[PDB]
Amino acid sequence: ANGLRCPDALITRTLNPLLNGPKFAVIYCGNHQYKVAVGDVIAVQRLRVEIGSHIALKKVLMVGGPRFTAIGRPLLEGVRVTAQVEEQKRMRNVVSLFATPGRRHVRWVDAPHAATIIRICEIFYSPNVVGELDKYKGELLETFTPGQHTNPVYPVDDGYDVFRKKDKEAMENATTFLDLL
Amino acid sequence: AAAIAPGPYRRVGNIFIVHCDDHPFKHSWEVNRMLRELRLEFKGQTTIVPDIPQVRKRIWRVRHIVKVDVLDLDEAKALIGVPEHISFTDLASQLPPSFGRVKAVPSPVIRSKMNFMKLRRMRLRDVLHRDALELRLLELKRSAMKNAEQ
Amino acid sequence: ELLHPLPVRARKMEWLKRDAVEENEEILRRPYYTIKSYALPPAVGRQESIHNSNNIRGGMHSSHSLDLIMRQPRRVKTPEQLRALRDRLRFIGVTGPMPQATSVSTKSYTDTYGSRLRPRYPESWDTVPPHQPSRELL
Amino acid sequence: PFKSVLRRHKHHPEGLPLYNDMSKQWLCREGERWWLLDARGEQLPRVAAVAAQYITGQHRPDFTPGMITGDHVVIVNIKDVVMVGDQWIRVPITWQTAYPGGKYRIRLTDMYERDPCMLMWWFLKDEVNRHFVRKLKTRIAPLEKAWLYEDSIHPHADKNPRPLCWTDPEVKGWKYRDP
Amino acid sequence: HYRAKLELDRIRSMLRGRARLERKVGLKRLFFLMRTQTRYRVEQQAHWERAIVRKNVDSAAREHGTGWQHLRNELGRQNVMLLPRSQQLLAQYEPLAFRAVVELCASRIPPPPPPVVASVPEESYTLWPPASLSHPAARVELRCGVERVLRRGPSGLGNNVNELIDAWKEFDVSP
Amino acid sequence: YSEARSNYDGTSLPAWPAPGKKPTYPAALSELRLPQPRMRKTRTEWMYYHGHGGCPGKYGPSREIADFEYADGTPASISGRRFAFKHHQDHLLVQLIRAAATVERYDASGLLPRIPGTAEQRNWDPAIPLFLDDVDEQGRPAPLRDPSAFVSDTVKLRDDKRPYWSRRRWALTDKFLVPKSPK
Amino acid sequence: PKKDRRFRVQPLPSLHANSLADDTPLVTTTRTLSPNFRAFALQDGGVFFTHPSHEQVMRVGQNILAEETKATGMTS
Amino acid sequence: SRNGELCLKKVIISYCPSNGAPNTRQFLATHLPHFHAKYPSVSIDLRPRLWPEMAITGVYRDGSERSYNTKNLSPMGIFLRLNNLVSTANDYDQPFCASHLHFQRRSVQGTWNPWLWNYETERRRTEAPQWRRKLSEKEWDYYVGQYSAQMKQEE
Amino acid sequence: RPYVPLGEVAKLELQGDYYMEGGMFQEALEHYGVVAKAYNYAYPENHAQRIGIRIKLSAAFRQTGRLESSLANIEEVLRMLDASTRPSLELICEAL
Amino acid sequence: RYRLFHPRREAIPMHMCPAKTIFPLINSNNLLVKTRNSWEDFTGRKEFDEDHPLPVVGSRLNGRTTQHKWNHWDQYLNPQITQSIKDLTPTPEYVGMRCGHNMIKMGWMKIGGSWKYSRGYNDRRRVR
Amino acid sequence: VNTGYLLFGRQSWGQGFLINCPLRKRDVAQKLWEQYKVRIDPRLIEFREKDRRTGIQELGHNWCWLYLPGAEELGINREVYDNKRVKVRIHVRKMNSMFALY
Amino acid sequence: VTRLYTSYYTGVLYPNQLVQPKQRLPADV
Amino acid sequence: EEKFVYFSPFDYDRTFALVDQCLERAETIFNEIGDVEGAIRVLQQRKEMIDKK
Ligand SMILES: [Mg+2]
Repeated sequence: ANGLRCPDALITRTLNPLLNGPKFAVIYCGNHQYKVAVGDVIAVQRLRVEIGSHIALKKVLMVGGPRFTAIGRPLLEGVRVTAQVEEQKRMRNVVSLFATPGRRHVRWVDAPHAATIIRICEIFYSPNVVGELDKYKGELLETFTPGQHTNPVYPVDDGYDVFRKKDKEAMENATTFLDLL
Repeated sequence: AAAIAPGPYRRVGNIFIVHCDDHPFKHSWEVNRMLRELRLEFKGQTTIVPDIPQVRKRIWRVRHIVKVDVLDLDEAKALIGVPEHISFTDLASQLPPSFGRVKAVPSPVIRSKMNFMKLRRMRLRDVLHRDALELRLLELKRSAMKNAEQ
Repeated sequence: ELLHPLPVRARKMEWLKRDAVEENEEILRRPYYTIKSYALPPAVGRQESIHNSNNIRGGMHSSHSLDLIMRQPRRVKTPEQLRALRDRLRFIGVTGPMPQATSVSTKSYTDTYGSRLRPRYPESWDTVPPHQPSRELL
Repeated sequence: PFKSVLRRHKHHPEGLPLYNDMSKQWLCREGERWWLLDARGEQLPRVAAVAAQYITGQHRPDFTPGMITGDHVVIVNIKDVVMVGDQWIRVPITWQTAYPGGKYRIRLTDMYERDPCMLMWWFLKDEVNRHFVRKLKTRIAPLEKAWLYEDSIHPHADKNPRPLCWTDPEVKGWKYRDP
Repeated sequence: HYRAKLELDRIRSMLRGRARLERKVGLKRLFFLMRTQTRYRVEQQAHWERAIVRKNVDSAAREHGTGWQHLRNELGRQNVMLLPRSQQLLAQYEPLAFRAVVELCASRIPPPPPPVVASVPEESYTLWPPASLSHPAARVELRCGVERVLRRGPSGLGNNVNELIDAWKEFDVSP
Repeated sequence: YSEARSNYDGTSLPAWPAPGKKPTYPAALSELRLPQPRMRKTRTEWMYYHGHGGCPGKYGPSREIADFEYADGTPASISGRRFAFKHHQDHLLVQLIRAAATVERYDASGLLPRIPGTAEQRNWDPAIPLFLDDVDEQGRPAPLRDPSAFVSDTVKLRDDKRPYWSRRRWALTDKFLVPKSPK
Repeated sequence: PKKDRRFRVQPLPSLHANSLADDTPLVTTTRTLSPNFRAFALQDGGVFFTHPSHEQVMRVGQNILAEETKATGMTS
Repeated sequence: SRNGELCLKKVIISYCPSNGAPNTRQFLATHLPHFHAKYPSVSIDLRPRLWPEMAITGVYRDGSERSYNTKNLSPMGIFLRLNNLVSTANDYDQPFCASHLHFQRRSVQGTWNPWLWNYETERRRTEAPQWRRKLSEKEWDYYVGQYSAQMKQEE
Repeated sequence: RPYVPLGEVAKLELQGDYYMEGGMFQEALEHYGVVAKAYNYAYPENHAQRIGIRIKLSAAFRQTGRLESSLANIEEVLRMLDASTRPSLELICEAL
Repeated sequence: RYRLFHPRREAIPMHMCPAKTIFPLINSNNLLVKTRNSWEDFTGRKEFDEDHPLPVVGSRLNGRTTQHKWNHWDQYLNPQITQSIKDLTPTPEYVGMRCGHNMIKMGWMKIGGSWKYSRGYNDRRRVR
Repeated sequence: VNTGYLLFGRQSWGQGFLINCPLRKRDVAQKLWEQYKVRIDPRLIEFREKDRRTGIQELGHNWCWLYLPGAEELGINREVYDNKRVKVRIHVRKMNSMFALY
Repeated sequence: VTRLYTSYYTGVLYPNQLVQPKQRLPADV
Repeated sequence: EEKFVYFSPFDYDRTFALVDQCLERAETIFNEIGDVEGAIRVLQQRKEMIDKK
């Protein structure tokens, strides 16, 4: 939030502290997508709900913290996004005016856009992780260790090319820290 | 077994999933009467039709618009989970004739009075219900007065 | 009047349309039916041998599940088993008498609650029952 | 009216502004970094294209069309710029003065004689004018963020311009299409 | 004819002198303005805006060494289904997350399998009754239902399926 | 909480391999009968493959799933639209079932022909065989005891020019011709 | 008929037809911080990424910058 | 309705008891008590007057007035306008656009800023066979083999 | 109110009276059993949805041949209805 | 590409709707049929519960309605409510005064509309 | 075949007089069937040199050669214009979407 | 023209679709 | 058919349908017991209900 679960213990102890703190969800509502934080307020197209109600958002495309990002293939499970209906109102008029030049006819069409105004309360995530994933050779890594990079990365200079444009060699040889330690 | 599979044999026909890939207003009125009989109005629409010869005669004429895909009825019976022992004849014999836009009728007036008649049948159903009641009640009162006086 | 030439990509797409049409008439020259045995899997002989050679080599297709169903033996292997299942299946909404020589004290739904009455349905987004039963009686 | 009839003019002594030193609501100097673009052996119009992309501020994810937020590109060695094939000779630059005798047709070679760098300015102007025309400020303001030097020597060493690592993906040489 | 004089007359305060003063002129200006903006809003601005969004996503990808042209295709193949507007919101307000998406794309991680045709359970072909009992298929479908009920969130129904299936026996009075 | 289905039953394929093995990938190639063009699949195509329509807003999980429940688990309510869309989904089923039924009836009455396609098509297309019974399609029977030999497809890429670099081969190769613009 | 002024998506390095192969995604990104984004597999079929935070990244940038300017000294 | 409290305070209904145009009286009879029982917090004040303003009016907790014209509007309509009065805080009207959907802008990870990704550089997946390197033995043999093979076929 | 995935149990219920209307009662019984346990847990005392679903449960018992079960259940329905604030007028009707 | 090759089997994906939906119990043997047979027969929204009642927010089919004038059926039922002369409205088959121009070959046009199609009209109006 | 002139009609967009879907050997053989009911193996057809690279593709009058293989045995000489070939005369007419295919 | 309703069709909005309340037993009874 | 629009009372309120089938069942029972006054009382009630509706 019930924390992340895995058949592997080490992976659980490692990734559990990564799920603490503020979170954001990406939400599918009324054929629009919203990027949503804890104290945020959005206007969805009108839902029929009594005001001051307590709502849960079913379609969740993505979750993320300052540390983890959970990318749903098309949808995610286990995510709890609880919001609170605040208002139901028509929004600022968009007037359309339709006049055909030849004909004498003029149509004034009012589009106040019905909307529901939502305030988000909570976001909790409790994923079930199967195992670590090797990115460059697609595989489920059998054993998980935090100590070493799963896919290590190498610098590009053979010297086999003359016309390769040189960046300052400090950006070109730079090694990145081990994060999970 | 390097031999012919010993049967009782069954014959299985096919089914055309037809999808319309071009604006029918680009085309002559013949091609449009065909596209109509394939039940395709606009670009983007999709239909399912039988494989019988008439349908093929139609698809042949519109083949530069429509794209087509085929399912044999086994493949179709799989595509929707349908128990193998249940044919489609009975499945069709079950579902209501009242299903939307029920028929093909010749002009929009006739269509109007077809819907009209549908409603009228409802009214007459509830009316005939009430009248049935009154008839039965009249009977009980007659047998009661006849058995009481006698 | 048309002045500047048709860009290469446009007529590339034109060619593609042509062989979409071709790919149609191949399908239209296939047989109306197919003779299959009772035992063998629904797909045994199939016209897709050339298409399965060309496009199907290693990759997974959209129809993968269905094709998995098609390549395993038919669950109903004999006509007797067929008519042994089929007799046992019942049509509920049917018009006309339904046979009972067995147990008279077993009531169907209709002769319990009458014809005008459906059971009160939970109606939510995910569970949607039919509306207005008295509409469909044509 | 909102915009004034009495205008800043080119003849008027007050003078035209420099948008680098200017302070306006839609101009931001805060988030800018400096680039160093070596045009040695690169095609003129492609260099101009990339440079225009950085100049304009189109290469940042937060780019908003109204806001002008550039980055300063120092384009060095214009003299070594390559123009493929016959093109140095065959590609015209036209303009029309408003007067009798209103056509100047000038070979790229000639502009290059007069200034090598005015060429780079030309194709820059073009690549920016592509999306920004209909308003003056949006045409002129970006261009000042290109610093063109026809050889390796430039004053800007203090900015520490970062080498801009760019390899044109385009295989064919550039082509001239003007209707 | 209705030129909408009465409503637009109230707006005239938004015009400069000649139109704001004289009623007719103002009404012509406003009728023209509104009709033009209507036409633009329906047939054009959609393209301008999605052009902007796309541009932004593109540059945010170019920082990471690719572009719209690859990321579009790969986002489709991974079945990610983030609308372009949302990838922009991610790029600007959530850079690490956007990057994570690009990293999923660039990797070879098998994209999720295609959806499955609903299949017939073998127990449909078991003839019933053989020679106060439930059709085996129906009760299998009840296992399937109940399980999916327990799969959503925590609940006081517990995680054990069996007695939850047999739950009807606690409303039964033993005779 | 949150819902993810690709299916009506909530079931699926085993989304991940066993640890240490190779993954199964989708065919990247567009599905087309000809081997040569070889296009990758489009964004759109991937959307068709993954079981939506071509668009994010129809036929997928992005339709069939509710936007919201209440917080305590009460589900949402039926739109006119939601109901109408259910009727659409059933319109497809009724369509399929009825079509199948028609085929089965037709075959039962023996109206399914043994000759592929129709008469209109057969006379257009020299692919479908002549279904003639007791005679040989082409003349009288071939006796029992290759066009490529004499037919040349050789596409000559460059057109051979006239030898100006030789004085004699210049004059000997002369094409005597006067060019004429059509009138 | 007006000329199109909408913003263009920039041209990208040409793929070699090795991209037609399955299992080889045509996005090629391998960058400095790439190893730091760790992948885990969710039971959904969704994935789960583990990455450094905002200011860890930025502090890495700072280390690299300071380490580039150590030799010559920092300009303004 | 924010964190448990309705933003609507008063509803002002003016009507004439005896004269004409029944719609408001009808409303007061059938539809109003249901509204009162559903939203108790809201003070409803009735203003009988000989020539009634045929508008309904709400008053909000920030001191914001809002009115809906009810002239010869059916009681159902009036009830609806009331239920519109309750459901708004009357605080703002923004358009409904892409730019306006999220009312404020937040970043949980942080905002993109130019120097965030700047010092990342292009990198390679597999280790490079560097041009300038001490050739191993097998290496020497293999290469010199290749050179010699080319030389042989040429010569 | 305590969270229960009411969407799925509702689904389960509608499947239930599809079974009942289709004439196979034992299954409708099992399904209603589940749904009744769920609602029983999800709603407070004497709530309308509870008494509704156990009306249905009663009907399912009755059809199977568990008669005293049906009886007991429907009496629970009634003495529940009495103890309610303002019951649905359709529910008391259906009940008796 | 706008030319998309893929089986059109996907244009109608059936994964969400199997026959289980239209035939609710087909995995048993009994072929009961529940179809929602039109878009016409939709009854309306209905609450799942007493606890979360449907919100009252109006549409233009409600929010715009006038007050009820007594029609002829109401005054027949209960003459008590015929109180004034304005109730005495004539046969309902009287629409009103003639409100527009009947223009030959175009419909009934509107007053202050297009007279572009009136030539025959104006000429008809002045009078083997 | 030689007396017949096979009419073709098709779509042409852009400027110079081109069929946007050029003719291949299979649809020369096709029209041969459709019109004159001449059933031949399409590999016997051959194109002109200029058209071997692009297919047929040009509006108006094209021709291409059909090889009739067997005759020395029927002793066919001087009673035809030549022994092994026939000039198949094609005419392609540009039509809009109404009347065309492809 | 005539409609086949072949594509998906949003239903109409019609008055019978009003949300009708459940009649209740009075409080005291 | 926009003029002839009709909605069966057996649908738009379930209460009347329930009580109707109630009395139908009841009357059957009375016909089996042999009670005439009961049967008539109940039928009359059912009628009065339908035409109230
Ligand atoms: Mg728009």
